[PDB]
Amino acid sequence: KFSFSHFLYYLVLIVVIVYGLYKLFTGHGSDINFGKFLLRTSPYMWANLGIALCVGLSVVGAAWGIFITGSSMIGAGVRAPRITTKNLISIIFCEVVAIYGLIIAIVFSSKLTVATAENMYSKSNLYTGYSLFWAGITVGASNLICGIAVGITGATAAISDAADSALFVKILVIEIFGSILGLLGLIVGLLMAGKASEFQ
Amino acid sequence: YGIAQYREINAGLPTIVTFPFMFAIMFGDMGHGFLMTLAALSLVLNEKKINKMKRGEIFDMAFTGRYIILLMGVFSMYTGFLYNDIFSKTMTIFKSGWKWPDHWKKGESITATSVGTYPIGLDWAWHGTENALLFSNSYKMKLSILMG
Amino acid sequence: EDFGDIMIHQVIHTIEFCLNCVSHTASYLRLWALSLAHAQLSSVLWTMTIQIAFGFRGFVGVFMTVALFAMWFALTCAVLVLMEGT
Amino acid sequence: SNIYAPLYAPFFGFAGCAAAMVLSCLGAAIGTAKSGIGIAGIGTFKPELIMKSLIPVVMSGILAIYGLVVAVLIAGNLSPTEDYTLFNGFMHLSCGLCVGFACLSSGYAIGMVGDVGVRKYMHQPRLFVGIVLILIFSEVLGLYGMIVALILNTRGS
Amino acid sequence: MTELCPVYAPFFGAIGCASAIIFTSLGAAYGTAKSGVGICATCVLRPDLLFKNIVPVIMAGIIAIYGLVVSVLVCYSLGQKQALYTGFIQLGAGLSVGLSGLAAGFAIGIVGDAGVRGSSQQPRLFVGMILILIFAEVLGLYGLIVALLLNSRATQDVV
Amino acid sequence: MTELCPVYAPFFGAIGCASAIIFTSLGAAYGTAKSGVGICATCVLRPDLLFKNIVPVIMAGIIAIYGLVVSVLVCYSLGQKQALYTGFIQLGAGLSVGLSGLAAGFAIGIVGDAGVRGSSQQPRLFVGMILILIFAEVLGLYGLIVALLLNSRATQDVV
Amino acid sequence: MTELCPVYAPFFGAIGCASAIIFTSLGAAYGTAKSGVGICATCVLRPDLLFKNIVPVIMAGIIAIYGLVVSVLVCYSLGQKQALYTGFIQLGAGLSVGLSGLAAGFAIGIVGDAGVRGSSQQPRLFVGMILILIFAEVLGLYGLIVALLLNSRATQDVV
Amino acid sequence: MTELCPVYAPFFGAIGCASAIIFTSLGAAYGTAKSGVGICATCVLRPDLLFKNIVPVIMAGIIAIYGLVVSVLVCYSLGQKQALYTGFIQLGAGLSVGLSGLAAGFAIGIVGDAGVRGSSQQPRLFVGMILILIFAEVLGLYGLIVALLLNSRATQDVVC
Amino acid sequence: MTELCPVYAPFFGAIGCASAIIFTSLGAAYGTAKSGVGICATCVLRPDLLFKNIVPVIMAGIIAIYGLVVSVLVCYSLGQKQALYTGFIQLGAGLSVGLSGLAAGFAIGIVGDAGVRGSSQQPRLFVGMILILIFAEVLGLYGLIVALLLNSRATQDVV
Amino acid sequence: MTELCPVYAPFFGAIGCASAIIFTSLGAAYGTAKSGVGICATCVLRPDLLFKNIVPVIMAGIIAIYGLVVSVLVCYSLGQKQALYTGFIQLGAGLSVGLSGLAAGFAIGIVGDAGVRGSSQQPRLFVGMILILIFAEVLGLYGLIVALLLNSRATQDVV
Amino acid sequence: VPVIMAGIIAIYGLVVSVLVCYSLGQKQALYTGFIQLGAGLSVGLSGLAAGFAIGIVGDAGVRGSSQQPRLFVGMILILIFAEVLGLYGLIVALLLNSRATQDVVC
Amino acid sequence: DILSSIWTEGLLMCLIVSALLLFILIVALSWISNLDITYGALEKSTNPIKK
Amino acid sequence: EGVYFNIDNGFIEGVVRGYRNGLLSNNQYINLTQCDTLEDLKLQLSSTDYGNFLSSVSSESLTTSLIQEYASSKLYHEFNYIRDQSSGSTRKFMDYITYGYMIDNVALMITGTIHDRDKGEILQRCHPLGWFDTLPTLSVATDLESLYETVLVDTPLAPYFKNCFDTAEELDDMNIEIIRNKLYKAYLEDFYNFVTEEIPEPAKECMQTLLGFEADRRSINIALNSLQSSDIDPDLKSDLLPNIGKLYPLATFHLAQAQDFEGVRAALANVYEYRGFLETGNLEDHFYQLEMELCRDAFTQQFAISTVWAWMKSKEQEVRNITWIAECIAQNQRERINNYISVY
Repeated sequence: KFSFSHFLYYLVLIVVIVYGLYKLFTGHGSDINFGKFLLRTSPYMWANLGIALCVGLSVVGAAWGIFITGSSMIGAGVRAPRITTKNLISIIFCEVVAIYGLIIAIVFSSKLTVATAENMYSKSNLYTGYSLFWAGITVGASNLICGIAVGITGATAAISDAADSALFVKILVIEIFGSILGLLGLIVGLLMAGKASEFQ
Repeated sequence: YGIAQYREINAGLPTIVTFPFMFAIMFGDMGHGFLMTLAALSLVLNEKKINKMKRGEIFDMAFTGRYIILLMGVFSMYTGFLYNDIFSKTMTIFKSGWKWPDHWKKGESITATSVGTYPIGLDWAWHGTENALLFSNSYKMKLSILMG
Repeated sequence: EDFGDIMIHQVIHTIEFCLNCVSHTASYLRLWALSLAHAQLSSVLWTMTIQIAFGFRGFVGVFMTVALFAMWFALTCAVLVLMEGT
Repeated sequence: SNIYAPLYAPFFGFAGCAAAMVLSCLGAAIGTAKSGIGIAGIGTFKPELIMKSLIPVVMSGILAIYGLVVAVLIAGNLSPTEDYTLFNGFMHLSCGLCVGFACLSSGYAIGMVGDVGVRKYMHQPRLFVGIVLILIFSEVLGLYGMIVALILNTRGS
Repeated sequence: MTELCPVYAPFFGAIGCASAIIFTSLGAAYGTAKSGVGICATCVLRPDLLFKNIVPVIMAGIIAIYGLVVSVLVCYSLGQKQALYTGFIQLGAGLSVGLSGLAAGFAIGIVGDAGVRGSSQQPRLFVGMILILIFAEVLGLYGLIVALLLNSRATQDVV
Repeated sequence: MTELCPVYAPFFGAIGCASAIIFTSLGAAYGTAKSGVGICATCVLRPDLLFKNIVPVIMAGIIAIYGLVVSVLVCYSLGQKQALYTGFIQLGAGLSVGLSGLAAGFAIGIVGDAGVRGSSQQPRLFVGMILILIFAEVLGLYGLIVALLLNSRATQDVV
Repeated sequence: MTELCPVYAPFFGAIGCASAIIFTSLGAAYGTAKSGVGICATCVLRPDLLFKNIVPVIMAGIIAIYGLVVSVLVCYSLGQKQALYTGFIQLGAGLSVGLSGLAAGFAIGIVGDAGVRGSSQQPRLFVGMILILIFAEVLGLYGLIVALLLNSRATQDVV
Repeated sequence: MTELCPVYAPFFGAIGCASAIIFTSLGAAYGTAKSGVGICATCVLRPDLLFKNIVPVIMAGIIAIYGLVVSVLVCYSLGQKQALYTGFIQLGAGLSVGLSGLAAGFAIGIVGDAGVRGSSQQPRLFVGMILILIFAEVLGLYGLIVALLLNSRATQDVVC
Repeated sequence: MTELCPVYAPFFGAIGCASAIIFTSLGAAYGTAKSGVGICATCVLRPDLLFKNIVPVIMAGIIAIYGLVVSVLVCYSLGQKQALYTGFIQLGAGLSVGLSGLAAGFAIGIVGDAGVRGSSQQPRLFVGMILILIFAEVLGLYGLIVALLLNSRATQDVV
Repeated sequence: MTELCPVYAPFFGAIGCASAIIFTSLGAAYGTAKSGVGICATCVLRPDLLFKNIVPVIMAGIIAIYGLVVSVLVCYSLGQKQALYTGFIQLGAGLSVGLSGLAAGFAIGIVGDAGVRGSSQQPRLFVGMILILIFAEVLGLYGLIVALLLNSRATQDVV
Repeated sequence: VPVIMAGIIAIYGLVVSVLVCYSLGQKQALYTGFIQLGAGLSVGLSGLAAGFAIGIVGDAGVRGSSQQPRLFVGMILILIFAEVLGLYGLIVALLLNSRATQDVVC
Repeated sequence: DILSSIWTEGLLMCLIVSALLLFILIVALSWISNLDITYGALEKSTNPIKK
Repeated sequence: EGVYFNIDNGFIEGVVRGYRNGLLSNNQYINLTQCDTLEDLKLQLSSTDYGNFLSSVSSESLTTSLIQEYASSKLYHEFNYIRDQSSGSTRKFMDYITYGYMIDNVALMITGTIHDRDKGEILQRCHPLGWFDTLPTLSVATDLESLYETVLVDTPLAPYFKNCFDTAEELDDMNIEIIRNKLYKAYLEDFYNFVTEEIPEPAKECMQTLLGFEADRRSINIALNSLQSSDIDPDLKSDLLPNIGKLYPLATFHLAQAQDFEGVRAALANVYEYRGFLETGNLEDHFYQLEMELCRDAFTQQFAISTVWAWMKSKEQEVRNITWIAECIAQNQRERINNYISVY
């Protein structure tokens, strides 16, 4: 309404239902089906890029972490020089997630293998494609949302330290509690991945 | 628009001629031109006292160029004369000659060959279907460019 | 002798004239556009007035013809002339 | 293989697997992020109650374990060797949908409420007792989401 | 496998129960948050008021309880081999209750926002305050009754 | 099943029933919030009209319950073997009533706040507020009277 | 056409080869554009910053070199008669490094602006700014590693 | 038509041919205006230095040349019977240069304006900003080379 | 009809003709509108800038002519017998010219406003404004020339 | 029917004239309103010059007659047995004219807004006002030129 | 004058609606249906545009008179063009409707 | 046999990811277009005390 | 959520927070109070980040006026440096801060029509914050009517005119007071409107609440003091009062329509937040004490301009306390040592 984008969203949300009714009112209503489409696509399709998307999202979140922290770290360093060495641990806690993302891509590599001229559309490996792709998106999203929190906590800590040198150590807990998020994302992703053997 | 520099020719005669002919070729309905000229004649004949009487707010400029509308119209009637239009009507002043069968039912394209058109203006034969319009537009869009 | 502004001025004059010739050439179509517009509006007004007036009736149709005739003049003099000429 | 078990059954199992954790992680992230400023704000005016005000981050952390528990409860439950009935994928989708939103709501509430509570607890120590009570009242929502996910998963194991 | 028993019928049975808790949780969270902020505002000044203006928090939690009970109730009587006619009804009831709770939460939070501050100055308002809360949350039970009424008719005529 | 009774007819009935209540519920929440905030704010200064300025919430409850009345009067005309005609009319009734209740709720909410603001200055101003607000519940009356007629014509030849 | 080689394989190869440089262009442009304004703002008052701390803008293209090296080296291994299995991996390799470059470059640019603005009145700790800014410039190495991995995988199977 | 040479490949071919000019030209115009505002702002204050700070616009004006050369080089190979492989690559080739030029134009437009505006105080800032602007335009350069071998292999692997 | 000459092929030809002039007319209108306010604001102060501010207003007309010269040219190649190839080649030229003209109009208005801003303060700068204006015309024909290249070239080779 | 003339061919021609007139109407209305507001606001302190300040609106009116003439010209060639060619070219011309008129209307309104303010001080720049604003009718009329040029080809045989 | 002159666009719409209603059936050619569809909106939102134009200028015109008594004659000239514009939708639609009748096939 | 290849594509698998690609491109456009310029840094107002 | 904040305004937060950390608590103030001679006070100050730029600069000619001049100079330098590292939106916001200052600056310039006090000397004592280089007051006709349009075009304060054309040709005390009243009213109203629609979320509430508090204390001061040395009709009382006090929209009329001391006591005592015409020592001292509690609360967030807005006044209060001590030290009347507020 107030914005063109919201107008477009309303238009699409109404036209989709209009189309659904139109087909449903021709005596049809089952012509479009989830299963036929899901079977149509190549199972390789989604394992090809999820292996990329997961690491991409993880590295994006890591980048946001520095994006946030850096502007404050030296913005406070001007006040005093007794912070940088005691402050870099926050950004270390940032790039750990980069290694975490790297792990998933390096492991998923071996799973991908060219299969026979047929048999790829069987449940044997389509399951593998779905598993790999959705584990990848899971881990990437978890890393992104953890990087946001770690970056913002580092930003606030950088400016809080100048108030009291006896505050940095006592405020160190929050970013570790955040990084718990990245660790849990990694474990769930690895569990989701290991289940599927590989593409046949 | 602006004054000219010393010993720089002024476009008095161009204003006297071209602008009125332009306005005339803008539109040439016989009735409209004649009616517009009627007010011009009334104003010019009453100028005996209008010249002295107070000019109304809407009448100041009107009285200023009373002699211009006269030229406007006297050229408009001629410009429209070649168009043979009087409220979208024509009495077929001259004869051009056009070929038709003994009988014909409408809804069919009918071809008439030319043995000589009007010596002055366009013949009435272009009062028919869209063919007449799609010929007249092509004819007229060229003379405008040439005259310009 | 030579001075920058005059070369710049003559360069801009060259380009402006080289473009103005074609600009003027193009501008002349509005004449005919207005001519045909006037022709079409006159034709459509005639069609929507006279044909309506042609209703055949001598008991109430004459007054209808009178009213249509009056409004046809009202429009011809007012809106088919004033705006067009202006 | 079965008319009730098409070959795309794992899709709606893995939907729950992923959703059950992603949104809980997001809720925990927002909660901890807000609590970070809530704590750091009062540091210079009362650098003694930060320890006593670590409750909000601990409470927020419960969301992550809730999400992981619900997700892993179904992780490994499926298997490539069998195409479980599509209904058993609908149930997984419902599990993920329930938990991922209950956790998000709980995290949203606790974040700001604890933020303000700790912000103005610096004045007197007599607000702690109400702040904790309201925070637990908030976390009960995540508890509800967890229990409903468990009960629905037990059904049609 | 009949036109009244499509394989996609149990979708709704699994989803409608799931959706019910969603909107009740959202409304409860919003109301509780915007009541906690207000009580935190009013507490510091005129302290010694904790168990006097905390009622709206429980009032909001009532809607979460409503949602849990309805969701578990439908979870008792779901179906993998059922009729789509029951499937649609279950989702309809679930969305009805969830949306009603969502609507109630906005009022239960916003009105309490203004209510909490007035008590500190004028104590002739607390009883006048809770009236708005109660006459607003009658809406929640109004939704619940229709939800259960629809759920009742879902137990019959399953092919 | 047959063209006169497609298997998805109960969809329309269920969604119409849900709409017959939820849309009125949202309007009731909006109106109660808007009027309650103002009345609760002004009454702090001087409690003399608590038991006289309470009409807004009463009107909101009335409009809310009218939607419930229509929804229930539609609820006991439900089944599996009902023609899509029945679903059409059931959807029409709920759509007619819910949004009309929404409009009534918005009107009462936007009027009552300014009304209570103005009432304090002139204590003899309820004699105008009741008269002006009459139109909100009369709007609810128009919204409800038409709905039941859908049931009235719902049964002459189904399938 | 056939499972061994669907007719539309090279489309995805082309778009993937494009995507890498497509993303690195913007990734470098953002950082360079911010850093330029950061420099001209500060060097005006301290007009001897040209040789010492303008290394960030220099590194702006360093990461962008991926968009060239990976894009071409995957353009080394394309073709029409290619298997769909190897027909979409290259798109993954393409967008991965491109978006990694975007993410790295944005943060590098913001922190470079931070450092240049801070060093003016504090020509003391920029030794810190440089050694911190590098940590953001090593992420694209991961894009290089993964692109090499997938390109090698493609080289294993070339139909 | 045949599977390798259908009739709708020319759609992709034409879009790829005509897409390179668009975005590069848009970025060029954007940078031109966003920098010329700075020249206009500085001229009145400094009517002495008005022919020594036109580097930003001119450097921003080469991306258009790049987009035009790539466009016409692709275009001269335009015909009906082309393999679907022919139509696939060209769209990517055109859009790559288009958006790379847009990205370069944004950065050059803003940075040149900022630098020329700030240079009025200190003289030596000119040579300082020259390097950063030229590197910004070099960013645009880097797209064209990739487009080059893209075009070359659009036909070096001709099959059918 | 034959696959190479489908029925909907001239749709592209027809649409492109309109678009080619549309995407230039909008740009010219925006540029002239932007210049008009500035020139009107300035002329009153300095009473001599009318004549020496005519450049941008005529460049707008140049863009307008740029539209027609390409629009008319594509007309005579249209018909029901040409190939879909003809429609593709027509729309490519149309969009090229339209978008290039739009960019030119977007830049010209802003630069002209900036130049005329200082006109009343630098009577010397009666040619320096045209500097960028013409330098901003570097792209003013690239679309035109590429459109002419495409149209007159691909107007043959029906097969 | 035959591929040459499907059933819904005349739909496009029918919508074409409506769109052509309608876009021009919108543009003219916007321009005339936004100009007249300023003229009437300004003339209060300069009431003597009212009539010479009316030129902008009489100027803007021409777009409406352009739309009318093109619409009637298109309508004269409507029919259901026509060629699909003669269904698309009509809308092409119509939308071209409409969008050109809209652009001209915005430009004229924007220029006229400030023109009257400029003339509010002295009467000399009447010529300046007209000169600056008299470059929009060419834009508005180029659409008419191309429309009449296109629709001329429409008359050719459908076969 | 402003409100009454704004009203007549309603009459414009009413006449168009009545003329369209005169000639509604079920066996008519879809061609006629498309024609009526076009005419309806063409008149409708043209009138909408005219109303939008007149509304913004009515308020400006009214206040001007408070100080300039003889700006009354001036402002009516401006407001006429709004209805002049509005009439074009009606004139095109009446002839479009007339055309929709003769050329029929079923 | 085949999907509905008239109302929607039959070979739709090649355009689903183009939507995501354009989504990323447009998000980048929005993020880039809002970049600050810092006018105030280079500009000031001279004063006997501030300057 | 505040995540987007640190995309262009990180160092703004860093520098403002560092300067806030530079605030001197009461512990330093008590030591400074014990000093008796000007040299003792200056050397005690030199041991703080607040000093090192005031002492060791003069020739031991330290006076209270010179103390105030030098102390405020460094705050102005800090503000101008942050201006030197500003941002787009931040720059477009700083003009609002400076509006309340050149309001009074141009009021002084208008007053200096018949006295002709030079611009430079006015700047030596007035607020330089409001100064804009394009202010040629004492170079053309300084007549307020003639200079009206010159000022209207010089700085875009035209929209802040509430029918300022008439009754703007007096050059009298009533005119100069009412112009300032109207200017403050319009400026605060427009600022409140701006922040309520264009500002990040965390500032939305703090800015509006603090503006309401300041507008309330400003509105009361024109009603309490309207019965101290002059009188005016209630119509102008309502006119000069802000349209919305942002804390009470009903008691403003109660103040306006009343003309006696106790016709306004209830209007202020009803809110039960500030005592009615009581707890009054130095009225502005109590205003500062009440306002600084909120200003400190504003220093708790890290993602809003509230930090900058509160620190502007924090440094001014630092200068206020410095002047409060210097007045009693230099003039040698030890009665203001306990009259200072420090909550940082």
